[PDB]
Amino acid sequence: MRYLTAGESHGPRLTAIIEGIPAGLPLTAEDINEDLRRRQGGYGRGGRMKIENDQVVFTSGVRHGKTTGAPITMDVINKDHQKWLDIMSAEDIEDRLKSKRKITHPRPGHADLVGGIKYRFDDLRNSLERSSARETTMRVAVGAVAKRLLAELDMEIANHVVVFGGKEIDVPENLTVAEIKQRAAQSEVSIVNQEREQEIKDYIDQIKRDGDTIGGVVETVVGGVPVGLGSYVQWDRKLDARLAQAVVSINAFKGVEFGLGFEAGYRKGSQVMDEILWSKEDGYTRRTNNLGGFEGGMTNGQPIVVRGVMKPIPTLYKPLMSVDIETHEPYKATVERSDPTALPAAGMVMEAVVATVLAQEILEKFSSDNLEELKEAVAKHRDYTKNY
Amino acid sequence: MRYLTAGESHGPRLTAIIEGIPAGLPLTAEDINEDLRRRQGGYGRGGRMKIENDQVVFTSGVRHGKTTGAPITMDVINKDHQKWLDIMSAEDIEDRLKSKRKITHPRPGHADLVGGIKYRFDDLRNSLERSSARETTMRVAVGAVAKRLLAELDMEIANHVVVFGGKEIDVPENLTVAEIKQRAAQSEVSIVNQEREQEIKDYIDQIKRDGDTIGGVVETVVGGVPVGLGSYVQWDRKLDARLAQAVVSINAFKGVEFGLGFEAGYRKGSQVMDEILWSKEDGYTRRTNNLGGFEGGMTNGQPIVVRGVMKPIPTLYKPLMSVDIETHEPYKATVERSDPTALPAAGMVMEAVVATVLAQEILEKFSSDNLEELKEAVAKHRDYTKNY
Amino acid sequence: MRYLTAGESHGPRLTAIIEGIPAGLPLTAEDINEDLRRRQGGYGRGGRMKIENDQVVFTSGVRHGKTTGAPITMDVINKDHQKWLDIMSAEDIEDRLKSKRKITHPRPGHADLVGGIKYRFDDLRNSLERSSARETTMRVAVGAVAKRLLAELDMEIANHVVVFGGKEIDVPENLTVAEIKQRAAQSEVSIVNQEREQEIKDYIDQIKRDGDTIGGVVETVVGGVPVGLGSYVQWDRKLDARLAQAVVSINAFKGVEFGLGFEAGYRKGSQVMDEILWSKEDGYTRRTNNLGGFEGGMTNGQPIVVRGVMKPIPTLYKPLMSVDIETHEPYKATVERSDPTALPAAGMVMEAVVATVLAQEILEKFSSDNLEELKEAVAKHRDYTKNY
Amino acid sequence: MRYLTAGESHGPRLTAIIEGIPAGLPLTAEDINEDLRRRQGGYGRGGRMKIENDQVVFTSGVRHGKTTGAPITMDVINKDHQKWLDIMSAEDIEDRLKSKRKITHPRPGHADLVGGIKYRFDDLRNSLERSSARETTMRVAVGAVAKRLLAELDMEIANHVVVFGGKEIDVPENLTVAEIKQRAAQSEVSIVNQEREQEIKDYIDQIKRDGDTIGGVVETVVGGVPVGLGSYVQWDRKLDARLAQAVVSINAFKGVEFGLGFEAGYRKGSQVMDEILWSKEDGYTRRTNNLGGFEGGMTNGQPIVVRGVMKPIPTLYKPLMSVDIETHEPYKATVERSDPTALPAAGMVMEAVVATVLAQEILEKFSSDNLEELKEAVAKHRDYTKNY
Ligand SMILES: Cc1cc2nc3c(=O)[nH]c(=O)nc-3n(C[C@H](O)[C@H](O)[C@H](O)COP(=O)(O)O)c2cc1C
Ligand SMILES: Cc1cc2nc3c(=O)[nH]c(=O)nc-3n(C[C@H](O)[C@H](O)[C@H](O)COP(=O)(O)O)c2cc1C
Ligand SMILES: Cc1cc2nc3c(=O)[nH]c(=O)nc-3n(C[C@H](O)[C@H](O)[C@H](O)COP(=O)(O)O)c2cc1C
Ligand SMILES: Cc1cc2nc3c(=O)[nH]c(=O)nc-3n(C[C@H](O)[C@H](O)[C@H](O)COP(=O)(O)O)c2cc1C
Ligand SMILES: Cc1cc2nc3c(=O)[nH]c(=O)nc-3n(C[C@H](O)[C@H](O)[C@H](O)COP(=O)(O)O)c2cc1C
Ligand SMILES: Cc1cc2nc3c(=O)[nH]c(=O)nc-3n(C[C@H](O)[C@H](O)[C@H](O)COP(=O)(O)O)c2cc1C
Ligand SMILES: C=C(O[C@@H]1CC(C(=O)O)=C[C@@H](OP(=O)(O)O)[C@H]1O)C(=O)O
Ligand SMILES: C=C(O[C@@H]1CC(C(=O)O)=C[C@@H](OP(=O)(O)O)[C@H]1O)C(=O)O
Ligand SMILES: C=C(O[C@@H]1CC(C(=O)O)=C[C@@H](OP(=O)(O)O)[C@H]1O)C(=O)O
Ligand SMILES: C=C(O[C@@H]1CC(C(=O)O)=C[C@@H](OP(=O)(O)O)[C@H]1O)C(=O)O
Repeated sequence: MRYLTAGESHGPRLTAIIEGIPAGLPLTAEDINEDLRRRQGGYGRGGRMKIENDQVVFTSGVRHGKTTGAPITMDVINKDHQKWLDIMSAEDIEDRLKSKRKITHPRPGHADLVGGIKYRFDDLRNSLERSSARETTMRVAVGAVAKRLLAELDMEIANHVVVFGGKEIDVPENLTVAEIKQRAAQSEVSIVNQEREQEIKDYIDQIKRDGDTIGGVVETVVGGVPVGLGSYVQWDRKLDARLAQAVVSINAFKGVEFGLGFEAGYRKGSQVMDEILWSKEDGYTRRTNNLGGFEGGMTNGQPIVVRGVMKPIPTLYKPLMSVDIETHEPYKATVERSDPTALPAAGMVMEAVVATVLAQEILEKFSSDNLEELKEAVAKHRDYTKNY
Repeated sequence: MRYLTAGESHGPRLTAIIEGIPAGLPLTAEDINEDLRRRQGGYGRGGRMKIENDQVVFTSGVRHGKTTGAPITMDVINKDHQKWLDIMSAEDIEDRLKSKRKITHPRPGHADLVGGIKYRFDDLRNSLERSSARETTMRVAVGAVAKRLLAELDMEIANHVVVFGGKEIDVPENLTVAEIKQRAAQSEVSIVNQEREQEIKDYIDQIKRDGDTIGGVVETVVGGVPVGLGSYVQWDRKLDARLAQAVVSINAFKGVEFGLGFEAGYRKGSQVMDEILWSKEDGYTRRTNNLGGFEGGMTNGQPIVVRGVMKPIPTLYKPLMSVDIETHEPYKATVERSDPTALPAAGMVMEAVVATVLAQEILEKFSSDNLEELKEAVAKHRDYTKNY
Repeated sequence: MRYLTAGESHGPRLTAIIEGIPAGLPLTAEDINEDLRRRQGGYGRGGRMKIENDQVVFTSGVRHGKTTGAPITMDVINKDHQKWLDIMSAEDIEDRLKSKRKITHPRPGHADLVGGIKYRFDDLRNSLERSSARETTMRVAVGAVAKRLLAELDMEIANHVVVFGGKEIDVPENLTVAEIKQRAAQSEVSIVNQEREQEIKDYIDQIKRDGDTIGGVVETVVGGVPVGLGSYVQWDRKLDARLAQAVVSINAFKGVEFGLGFEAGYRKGSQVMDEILWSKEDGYTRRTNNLGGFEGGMTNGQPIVVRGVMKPIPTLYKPLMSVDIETHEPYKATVERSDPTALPAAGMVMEAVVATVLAQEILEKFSSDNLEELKEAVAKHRDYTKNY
Repeated sequence: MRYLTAGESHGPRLTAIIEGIPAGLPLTAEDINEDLRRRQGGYGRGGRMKIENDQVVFTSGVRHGKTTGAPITMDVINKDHQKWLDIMSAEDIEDRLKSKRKITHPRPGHADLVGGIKYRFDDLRNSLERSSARETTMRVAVGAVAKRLLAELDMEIANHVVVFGGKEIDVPENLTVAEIKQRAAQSEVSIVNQEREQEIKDYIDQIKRDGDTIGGVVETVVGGVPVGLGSYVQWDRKLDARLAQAVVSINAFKGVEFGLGFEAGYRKGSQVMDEILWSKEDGYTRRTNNLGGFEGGMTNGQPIVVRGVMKPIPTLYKPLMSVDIETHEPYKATVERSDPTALPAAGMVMEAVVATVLAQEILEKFSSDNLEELKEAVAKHRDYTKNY
C-alpha cells in the first residue's frame, strides 16, 4: 500500500490517492470526517480553522460502501480559496497582480528560505503554500482509511498530550487504549488527566497574549497488535524505525521515541528489559512494557507506545530577526496567519501517521488483496502465536 | 545508492554489497579499516572484541585505489567461526549434533522469542545469529565508503557520548566538528570532556560487578552540509525523517532527536527558532542551532546535530525471568557472551549510518554517475547558495 | 519523479498526482489537452469518444503558468457518470438495485473473471471499471507533463502505426521524428504513408459490421536523446528494460522490441551491430540504428526506436464463449460498449508512457530540483559527450 | 524479496546477496550448481567456459540445509582471475603499470563507449568488466533459489530455443513444461526437436568459420501457476510488464512477447481471445492459450508463455568500423576467437530471471515470512480459486 498527498494551503483543494487497499473494506465518508474534525480542533487553534469545515469527497476506489481494491481518491476543498483566486491561479495573470502577497521575508523555523534556495524561487509563498501543515489534513484522511483496516482487525489506537509547553501530564497507571481514547476525547487539550485542563488553557492564553508559541510531546498507543510485524534481518525492515521516519516527517516534529525512550539511556539493564511470561490462557506476554511494543524491530504483542516531540509553531506574532531576500537587509520575519499552539491537532496527525505505517506493515506481512483473506490470515497468525 | 548487508554472528563471514557509488572515488581498505577498528573499541567491551580483528577485503567495484561505479563488495571474516563449524554449517549435519548451543530460553530485550514466532523456529539461535549487532560491522563499512564521499565534498563528521548510563556529559560550547572528533578519540568512552572519564570507567566496572548493563545517548554532528538536501513537498522526502529511520534501526536504539530535540517540547517558540543572518562574506547563516541543521525537512547549512538513545544491552550476566519454549515453564533467560555496555561502539555505528543516509541524499540530489560531475554539481550549488 | 493514476471508467472523474517535477517548468492546461484530444481520436473509435471531451483541471503544484516543485494534481471529468449515478455511487444503496449492469458472464481476454477471483468479487464490473482503458487518459496527462520537460531539453517524440490488423505499412527510410509526427497526424489511422489508408478504413468497417476487433503494432521514436541515460551495472538500471515494463503495462499490449527487435534473432552479428563513427563536427555517432538507440541498457545518442504490439480489443459484439459465474453454465460473454479498434489511440498512450519513463530517467541522472539547474546540467553533459 | 549481484568478469569472484527469502526453505549448493552448469553449456560456447568450473559457496542465510530468513550470500570464484592480479587489483599500483591491457577501442554493439562517456573513464576496461555477461552467472544463482520456492509450490519452469540464427524450430503441439525441460536438455542447443540437432550444430560451425555470430529467440514456459498474481489496478503492478523488464534486462536481449506476442497484432479478436470454460472436475480453465497466461496483467492459470529475442554476440571476426578513443582515428575491430553464439546459455539466464520475478510476485501476494505459512496460503488460495 502506498499513497501521495497534494494541494496548497491556499489552493482550490487538497487531494490524496491511496493505491493498494484491499478490496472489500467497508468505508464511508463519515469514517474520514470524524478524524478530519478532530484534526481542526484543540484549544489554541483559531482563524483558518473557523473558516474551514473539512469533509471528504471520494471520487474513486469506493463503491456502495466498500473499497474495490482500485486506487482511492479523496478530496477536501479549501473554502478559503475564493479569497486567493488570482494569487493562487494555476494560469498566468498579468505581471502587475503577481506582486500580491509575495513573500521576501523568510520566517525563522519554517521552510521559506531553504525552499527558496533549493527550488530557486523569487516568491517564498511558493515554498509556504506546500510546506504548510494544511497538508496534514490529507495525512489524517489517509490514516482514517488505515484505521478502518486496523478496526476490522480488532486493533485500537489513541493519542494524548503528555507534555504541553513544559507541563508534564501525570497519566494514570494502566489505562487501556480504549480508556486513553475516551478520556482524551473529553479534553480540549487531549490530556487524559484534566485537573490540569484549566491550567494548560490559561497558559496557552498567556503564551498567546505574550505573543509566543509552545509545542510539547504527544503519545500514540496501539493495542491488539499481532506479533512479528517488522523484521530484524535488514535495517530497513524494522517497524520501529519505519514509524520513526513517519513521526519525524510530521511538520514541526523534532524527535521520536519508543517505550521508555530517551529515559532508557538513564537506567540500568535490569530496569529496562521486559520479562517474558506465559499462561495457558493467553500464551506469551511481558511483565512490563518499557520497550513500548518492540523487540528487534518487531512487534512483541504489548501495546505500541511511541512519542513525538513537536517544537513550538515557528510563526510568532512578535516576529524574530530575518533577512529580506531582495535587499539582503535584516528585518523582522513576515507575519502569516497562525496560532499560539497546535499540539492536540498534531497528536491527531501523529495517530493517523502511526496507523498508516502499521496498516502498511500488516498489508505487507499478510495475504491482503481482499479483506476476507486478510482477516483470515490474521486470525490464523494470531492462533499460531497464541499456541507457540 | 543502495546496499544490503549479510552474515551471521558465528557464520564464516559478513558481506556487504553497495550499488550506485559514483565511479572515480578514491577508496582503500585502510579507509574502511580505520572505522572497523573504532567500532570494536570503547571501555566496557570484552570477549569477541579481542578475538576479532576486523578488516575488509574488496572483491568488486574497486580498482587501483578508486571506485569504478560497479557494485562494491566488501567481506569481513569471522575469526570466531572456527569454533562453530558444525553448529553454523550451511549444509545438513547429523541430527544428534543439532542440539548444540540450541536456544530454547529466549532473552527479554532481544529478538529471540518474536523472531522464533515470526519465522517459526524451534531453535532460537536462528534468531540470534542475524539479530546480533555483529551486523553493525558491515553497516560501519558501508558508512566508511559514504564518509569518503563526504570528505571529497569538504564535509566532516564526528560522534561523542553525551549521556552515559544517566551521567550527562558537560559539552563545551562552540567546538568545531574537527575538535569533537579529536577530543572524543582521546577518551576510552568517547566523551569530549575527560573530567568524568575515570568516573564513567569506574561506573562501568560497578555495573559489570553489579551484573547489569547501561546504555546512553550518543550525538552525531555533521559540518559543511550543503543547503536544500531533503524536501518538504512530500513526507517521505524529509531528510531529518530519513535519518530518524536509520538511527532507530540501529540495534538497541529506542529514540532519535534533532537539535534541541525533546527539550523543544519544553520551551517557547521565541526560545527555539534560529534567527536568520546574512553577510557578504558568508551568505545566509543562523544565529543559533536549536533546530540542529533542519528546517522543513531540509538542511539549512548549519551543522546537523542528531542524537540517538541506546537502551542498555539486553543480555544480563544476572539473567532476568523468561519461559522455556519447549515446556512453557518459567526459567531464567539464556546468558550469551556480551559486555556491560557497548555505547562508544554504538556511537561509531550511528556516525556511519548518518553518513550513509547523507551520502545517499547527496547522490539523489546531484548529477553523480562519476565523482567529477558530482564535485562540479556540488561546487556550483554551493556558489548559488552563497549568492542567493 | 513518481505518480499515481486513479478513477473508474464510469465514476465521477479521473485523477492523477505527479510528485517530483522540478520547479520552474512552464505548463498550461493546453499542453495537456492537446494530447488528451489526440488520444480520443483514430478512425474506428465511437461511442464514449462522442460523449467525453477530455480536458484537464489543475488543482495543485502549478501557479501562474509554471510548476512549483510541489505535487501536481490533474482531474479529467467523466461526463458519462451522470448515467451511472446509482450503479457507481460511493455510498451503499438498496440491495436489489445492485443487479443493475452487474457482470456475471466474463469476457475472454479482459480482466473480468481473474479480477473477480483475485479480489473476491460477486459483480465483475468491479474488475471492469478500473481495468478499463479509460485510465490511459491520465497516463497521457502525465506523459504530457513529461513531454514538456523533454521539449525544454530539446528532445522530440512521435508515434505511428506500422501494422494495422495485419496490414503492414511500407515506411519510407530515414524519416526524422518530426517528419513522423507530421505525416502520422495527417492520417486518420496514424500511418505515415497513406497508400493503404482507405484499405485500412474499409477493413475496420468490415471488422465492425462482423462484430469482431483488431489491434496492431505501433512505433514510438525519440530524438535528441542525451548519451548515457540508463546503466549496465545492475539489471534494473537498464533503461531499455525500464521502457519494456512501461510499454507492456499498457492495456492490450502483449510485447515490446527495440531497434530491429525480434528480427535481430534472425540475422547475423555483422548485419546487426551499429558501427561507431567519429567526426570533429558531430562527435561520436553510429552508422546505422539497428540497436534502436541502446547499448548496454544505455542511450547511445541515436534515435530511441521502440515498437509495442497491441492485441485486438477483447470485447466483441459477436461475443465468444464464457461461463455464468452464478450457475457455472456455459454462456456468451457479456457485450459492453466498445470499439472495433483503438490502435491509433494506443499509439498516443505509448508515446506518453515512453516520454514519462525517459523524463523519469533524466530526473534521476541529473540535478533536477528546478528547471534551471536541470537545463545547465544537461547542457554540460552534452558538452562533455560531444568533446569526449 | 530483493537482491544485488556484484563482481567483474576478471575480478576475483562474483557475489550476490538475496534479502527476503522465507525461513524454512530446503536449499543446498547442488540446487544452485545444477543451474550454473547449464549456464556454462551450449554448443558454440568456447574459451572461458572450459576454464571456469562454476560452483557456489554459501556464507550466510543457510543453516543445516535450510534457509533461516536472513540475507543469503553466494559466491562464485573466477578461476581466470589468476592471469589478471595486477590489472584488476583493488589497491593502487605504480603509475607505469596501470596502462596494462588498457582499452581504448570500443566494440560496436557493446557497452564500452557509452559507459566510458557516462562514467568518464579513460580506460574502457572499467566498463567492460562489469557489463560482461559473466554477471549472468549470479543472476542464474539467484534464479535457482527462486526456482526452489516455485518447486515447493508445485510449479514448474523450462526454456527452449525456438529460433536459432533465423532457423525456426518446428515445435510439436502442446508440449508440457516437463516435456520441454526433458527434451531441451537432451540437446546441446536446447531445442526440443532433435531431427534438427546436427543441422544447427553444423550451422553454428558455419557461422564460426564465416567469422560471424548468431542470436535467436528463446521461450520460457511456466506451469502450475496460481491465479491472480499481478494486478490491473496500477500499471506497475501488472506481472506481464514486470516480466518484460526482467527479460529485456538480460544482456543482448532486444524484445519480449507473451503468448502469440507480436503475431497478435496481425489477427482478429475472435482468433486471439482465449474462451473461458468451467468443469466440476477442474473448475475454470481456458480453451486455448493465445494470451500466454495473462489477462489484465494477472495470471489466469494457463501456462505462462514468454519469449525474448537475443541479438547476436557483438564481437565478430568480420570487421566492424570503430574509433580509437585516444586518437579519434578510425580502426577496424576484429576478434579472431569469439564464440559464434551463446543462445542456449541465454535461455538458462532467461528461465532464471523469469523464475525470479515470479517468486518475487508470489512472496508479495502471499503471507511469506516462512515456508510453512507460504505453502498454507498458496494451498488455501488454490482451493478458493478452484471453488469459485
Ligand atoms: C497541526 C499542525 C499545525 C501547524 N500550524 C502552524 C501554524 O499555524 N503556523 C506555523 O508557523 N507553523 C505551523 N505548524 C508548523 C509548521 O508547518 C512547520 O514548523 C514548518 O513547515 C517547518 O517544518 P519543520 O518544523 O518540521 O522543520 C503546524 C504543524 C502542525 C503539525
Ligand atoms: C531515572 C532518570 C530518568 C531521566 N530521564 C530522562 C529523559 O528521559 N530525558 C531527559 O532529557 N532527561 C532525563 N533524565 C535527566 C533528568 O531529568 C535531569 O537530571 C533533571 O531534569 C535536572 O536537570 P538539570 O540539572 O538540567 O536541572 C533523567 C534522570 C534520571 C535520574
Ligand atoms: C555496537 C552494539 C553492540 C551490542 N552488543 C550487545 C551485546 O553484547 N549483547 C546484547 O544482548 N546486545 C547487544 N547489542 C544490542 C542487541 O543487539 C539488541 O538489543 C537486540 O538485537 C534487540 O534489538 P532492539 O534492542 O533494537 O529491540 C548491541 C548493540 C550495538 C549497537
Ligand atoms: C526547561 C525544561 C526542559 C526539560 N527537558 C526535558 C527533556 O528534554 N526531556 C525529558 O525527558 N525531560 C525534560 N524535562 C524534565 C526534567 O528532566 C525533570 O527531570 C522532570 O521534571 C522529571 O522529574 P520527575 O520525573 O522525577 O518528576 C525538562 C524540564 C524543564 C523544566
Ligand atoms: C486506447 C485503448 C482502448 C481500448 N478500448 C477497449 C474497448 O473498447 N473494449 C475492450 O474490451 N478493451 C479495450 N481496450 C483493451 C482492454 O483495456 C484490455 O485488453 C484489458 O484491460 C485486458 O488487459 P490486457 O489486454 O493488457 O491483458 C483498449 C485498450 C486501449 C489502449
Ligand atoms: C549468456 C550470454 C553470453 C554472452 N557472451 C558474449 C560474448 O562472448 N561476447 C560478446 O560480445 N557478447 C556476449 N554476450 C552479449 C553481451 O553481453 C551484450 O550484447 C553487451 O553487454 C551489450 O548489452 P546489450 O546487447 O544488452 O545492449 C553474452 C550475453 C549472454 C546473455
Ligand atoms: C490550515 C491549517 O494550518 C495552517 C498551518 C500553517 C502552517 O505554516 O504550517 C498556517 C496557517 O494556515 P493559514 O496561514 O491559512 O492560517 C495554519 O492555519 C490546517 O491545519 O488545516
Ligand atoms: C560481535 C559483536 O557483538 C555481539 C553482539 C551481541 C548481540 O546480541 O547484539 C552479542 C555478542 O556477540 P557474542 O555473544 O559473539 O560475543 C556481542 O559481542 C560485535 O560488535 O562485533
Ligand atoms: C473510455 C475509453 O475506453 C473504454 C475502454 C473500454 C475498455 O474495456 O478498456 C470500454 C469503453 O469504455 P465504455 O464501455 O464507456 O464505452 C472504452 O471506450 C477511453 O479510451 O477513454
Ligand atoms: C565469461 C562468460 O561470458 C563472457 C561474456 C562476454 C561478454 O561480453 O558478455 C565475454 C566473454 O568473456 P571473455 O571475452 O573473458 O571470454 C564471455 O566469455 C560467462 O558466461 O561466464
